[PDB]
Amino acid sequence: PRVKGGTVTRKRRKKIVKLAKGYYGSKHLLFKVANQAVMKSYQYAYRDRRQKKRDFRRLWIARINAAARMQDLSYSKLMHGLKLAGIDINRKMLADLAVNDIASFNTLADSAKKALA
Amino acid sequence: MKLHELKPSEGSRKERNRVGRGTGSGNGKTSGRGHKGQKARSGGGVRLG
Amino acid sequence: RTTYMAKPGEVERKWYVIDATGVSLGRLSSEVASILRGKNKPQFTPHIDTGDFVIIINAGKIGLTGKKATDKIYYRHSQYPGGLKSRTAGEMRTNNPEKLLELSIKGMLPKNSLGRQLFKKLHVYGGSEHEHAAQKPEVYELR
Amino acid sequence: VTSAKAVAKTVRIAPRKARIVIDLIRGKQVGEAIAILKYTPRSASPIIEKVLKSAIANAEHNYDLDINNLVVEEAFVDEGPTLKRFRPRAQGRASAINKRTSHITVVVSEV
Amino acid sequence: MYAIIETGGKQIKVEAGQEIYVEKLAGEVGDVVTFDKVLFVGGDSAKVGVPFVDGATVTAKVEKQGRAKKLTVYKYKPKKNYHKKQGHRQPYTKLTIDAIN
RNA sequence: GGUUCGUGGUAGGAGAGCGUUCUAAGGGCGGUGAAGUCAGACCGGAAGGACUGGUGGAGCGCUUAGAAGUGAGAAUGCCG
RNA sequence: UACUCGGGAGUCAGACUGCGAGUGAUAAGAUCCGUAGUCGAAAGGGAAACAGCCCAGACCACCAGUUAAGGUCCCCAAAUA
RNA sequence: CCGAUAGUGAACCAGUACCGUGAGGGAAAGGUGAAAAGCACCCCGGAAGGGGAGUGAAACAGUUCCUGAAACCGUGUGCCUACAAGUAGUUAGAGCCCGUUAAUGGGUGAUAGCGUGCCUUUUGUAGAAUGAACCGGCGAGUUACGAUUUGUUGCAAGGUUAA
Ligand SMILES: [Mg+2]
Ligand SMILES: [Mg+2]
Ligand SMILES: [Mg+2]
Ligand SMILES: [Mg+2]
Ligand SMILES: [Mg+2]
Ligand SMILES: [Mg+2]
Ligand SMILES: [Mg+2]
Ligand SMILES: [Mg+2]
Ligand SMILES: [Mg+2]
Ligand SMILES: [Mg+2]
Ligand SMILES: [Mg+2]
Ligand SMILES: [Mg+2]
Ligand SMILES: [Mg+2]
Ligand SMILES: [Mg+2]
Ligand SMILES: [Mg+2]
Ligand SMILES: [Mg+2]
Ligand SMILES: [Mg+2]
Ligand SMILES: [Mg+2]
Ligand SMILES: [Mg+2]
Ligand SMILES: [Mg+2]
Ligand SMILES: [Mg+2]
Ligand SMILES: [Mg+2]
Ligand SMILES: [Mg+2]
Ligand SMILES: [Mg+2]
Ligand SMILES: [Mg+2]
Ligand SMILES: [Mg+2]
Ligand SMILES: [Mg+2]
Ligand SMILES: [Mg+2]
Ligand SMILES: [Mg+2]
Ligand SMILES: [Mg+2]
Ligand SMILES: [Mg+2]
Ligand SMILES: [Mg+2]
Ligand SMILES: [Mg+2]
Ligand SMILES: [Mg+2]
Ligand SMILES: [Mg+2]
Ligand SMILES: [Mg+2]
Ligand SMILES: [Mg+2]
Ligand SMILES: [Mg+2]
Ligand SMILES: [Mg+2]
Ligand SMILES: [Mg+2]
Ligand SMILES: [Mg+2]
Ligand SMILES: [Mg+2]
Ligand SMILES: [Mg+2]
Ligand SMILES: [Mg+2]
Ligand SMILES: [Mg+2]
Ligand SMILES: [Mg+2]
Ligand SMILES: [Mg+2]
Ligand SMILES: [Mg+2]
Ligand SMILES: [Mg+2]
Ligand SMILES: [Mg+2]
Ligand SMILES: [Mg+2]
Repeated sequence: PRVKGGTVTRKRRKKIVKLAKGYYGSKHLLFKVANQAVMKSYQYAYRDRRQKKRDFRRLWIARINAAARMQDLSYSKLMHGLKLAGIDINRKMLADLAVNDIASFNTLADSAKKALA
Repeated sequence: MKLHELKPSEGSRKERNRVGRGTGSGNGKTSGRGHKGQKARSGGGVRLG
Repeated sequence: RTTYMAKPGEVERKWYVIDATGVSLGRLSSEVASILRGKNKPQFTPHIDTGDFVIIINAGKIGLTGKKATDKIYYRHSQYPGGLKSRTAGEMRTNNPEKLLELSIKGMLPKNSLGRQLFKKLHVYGGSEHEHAAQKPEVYELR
Repeated sequence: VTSAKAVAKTVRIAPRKARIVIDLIRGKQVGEAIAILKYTPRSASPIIEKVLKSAIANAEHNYDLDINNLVVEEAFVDEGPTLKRFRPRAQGRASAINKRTSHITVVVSEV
Repeated sequence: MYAIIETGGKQIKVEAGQEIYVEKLAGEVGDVVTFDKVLFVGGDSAKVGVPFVDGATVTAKVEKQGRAKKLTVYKYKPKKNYHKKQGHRQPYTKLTIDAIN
């Protein structure tokens, strides 16, 4: 028997066109450029899902360095003292303390100073 | 056998392989033939000996 | 999740006046660029502005080690054929110290719209008199 | 009840040549819009004038509205069925010619 | 007061009455979960663990066991006829913080 | 059900599946609205599958097998 | 892991880098062999950008940690050690 | 076995229209509704075409008239946009506007980081090498008879029929 290709192609192409909503110009209207746009966006998402962790760690390091230079300490010396004192708090929590609990951050910095000497 | 529960003997029937239907099956573009020879052409090939 | 991101106007921006007598050009400019960027605060958010305003006085006495006062050249091109012009660093220090400091500092700021906004926060004077006494700036000491 | 409309379906003028005149009488009082169409020297003005006057008339008769308090609420031009012709060019080839039509709609409502 | 607990290979800051999402834990809705790894207790007094503050725990109650929104992981290589598609849905556990000790 | 070692990949080998039209049997829904079509923030590891609402105005799924005119983004591809 | 038997293939335009030779002028991103690596068929970090150089092999998710080559004045994370 | 690009070239005044001196080549084009009940009458207009009224279950079924997708052309509006160098996205993100198949929701996005389309052919292509204006339909490992090898079933020193 004959199998004419109805109802199956449009359903498959419309999903790809719908996935490209918000793209400039005809990238959200035409199947052929929408397909390439969707593929490229998936690849970009896959790569940036790795780059995001590095970006946030760099932000935390910069913030901790800024907060620790006010205690007459580098980021390098402070991290060495914290490792040498036995404290195991990651950069995320240290940046949080630096931003909105500066007294506790100063306490931790004092402990790190004690450990160094 | 009720004609609505026909289960043929297991392993006696397999599924035919269809070539040239997309790259997800591994038999897509060139259809198991390689690139640009005499053996990649329709009806192409040499004699038996 | 939970990481602090600053908002426009949420961080106080202060005013500083820096005396540039005897300091090396690049060694002053690095510190000033860090101050303008906002990297000396635990509120530093990369995508907005949290830095301070800077006033530089006595720019006419900025230092230039070696033979840089005569052997360092600043080039411009007008985009007309054969329209390249030169100028030595000692001549600019004698005549336009403000523009020397501005070029030096501007080369050290990010090259985008935010960097162009940060450049507008720098005021350079060749003498020891500034006109921003209404903002009540403080004295900043280097290092 | 509050708006009346009239359309002119498949008029021979091309849409791009009528939109340029429609863009002049939008959101204006009918007494002024009629004068706008009367003193502009284009070919589409009489057609739009007839459509606007038809809309005003069937606003006054069908729904019993006040003529002096009417404005051009909305006016637009739509594409119609085009006619395909040909033009004999040089060296034995012909070129396509589109004799396009349009639909003109105007709606008048009180303000 | 607040504490810095460690759970799921990463550290979280918790206050009393807070709602947090963590990695999947062995527990049923309505149960009681205790965290015995506390790194720092703050608020009006500070005690720092080396690496853990001994004798201090945080008690929490399980609210929901579920899975997050769906992702679609997609990879391709241009001109090499290689594509690969896969969907992901990460399971979590939602907790409410009861008390800090 | 467990322990250990693994899981980049073109030509290419092997395996398991989705979806389309038709046939057979069982069992169904549909003028209290079928197929089609339009819109959604739902579900599955993928191909894909439901649910709700509008338009439509008479046919269509489900389960187990069987048979193929069996899935298109490219051919200075053919027609509109 | 190796071997034997059987079903199915594709390949027979290679490239550069280190070392050992020929031809060339002890020229060539030249050409032709031996040997190892990488690309081909390999993303990620460093050489500004950079198939073939240095580090190192991507099953998926994480706003966690320690390191490799290379780096720590500003652009740009980290010593104005 | 096909179901109007299919099945005869031709489901309809088809070997017709059209092309060629001639032999000869050779199309496109189905569907209102159960029943014409195919819109009396009024209004704008020269007419076409409309707005009411009426028939009809339906007129958004009004003579390409069942359904009516996409390209393409417009009208209205919520968020952004005139100091900016942009394979047009992705990750971080304020502000403003909403309210769902109710769940660590939806729309738009100032600003910041990273980022040279798809295919083919190549040692090697973002490639200044090839193809594609866009959208839709159609379009490529099949069948018969033999050979060989694997899997399954029946019988087994036997197995099996062809016309
Ligand atoms: Mg059929
Ligand atoms: Mg098709
Ligand atoms: Mg957008
Ligand atoms: Mg890291
Ligand atoms: Mg198969
Ligand atoms: Mg393959
Ligand atoms: Mg292909
Ligand atoms: Mg080929
Ligand atoms: Mg070849
Ligand atoms: Mg071959
Ligand atoms: Mg042939
Ligand atoms: Mg490549
Ligand atoms: Mg693999
Ligand atoms: Mg195979
Ligand atoms: Mg059907
Ligand atoms: Mg429906
Ligand atoms: Mg086919
Ligand atoms: Mg096409
Ligand atoms: Mg065409
Ligand atoms: Mg073998
Ligand atoms: Mg040979
Ligand atoms: Mg050879
Ligand atoms: Mg060789
Ligand atoms: Mg030699
Ligand atoms: Mg050489
Ligand atoms: Mg060579
Ligand atoms: Mg290898
Ligand atoms: Mg690589
Ligand atoms: Mg790389
Ligand atoms: Mg280089
Ligand atoms: Mg790079
Ligand atoms: Mg691996
Ligand atoms: Mg380290
Ligand atoms: Mg049809
Ligand atoms: Mg036909
Ligand atoms: Mg004739
Ligand atoms: Mg009929
Ligand atoms: Mg009439
Ligand atoms: Mg309708
Ligand atoms: Mg009917
Ligand atoms: Mg449409
Ligand atoms: Mg400017
Ligand atoms: Mg502006
Ligand atoms: Mg949103
Ligand atoms: Mg090759
Ligand atoms: Mg070549
Ligand atoms: Mg170009
Ligand atoms: Mg060619
Ligand atoms: Mg072209
Ligand atoms: Mg064959
Ligand atoms: Mg047997």
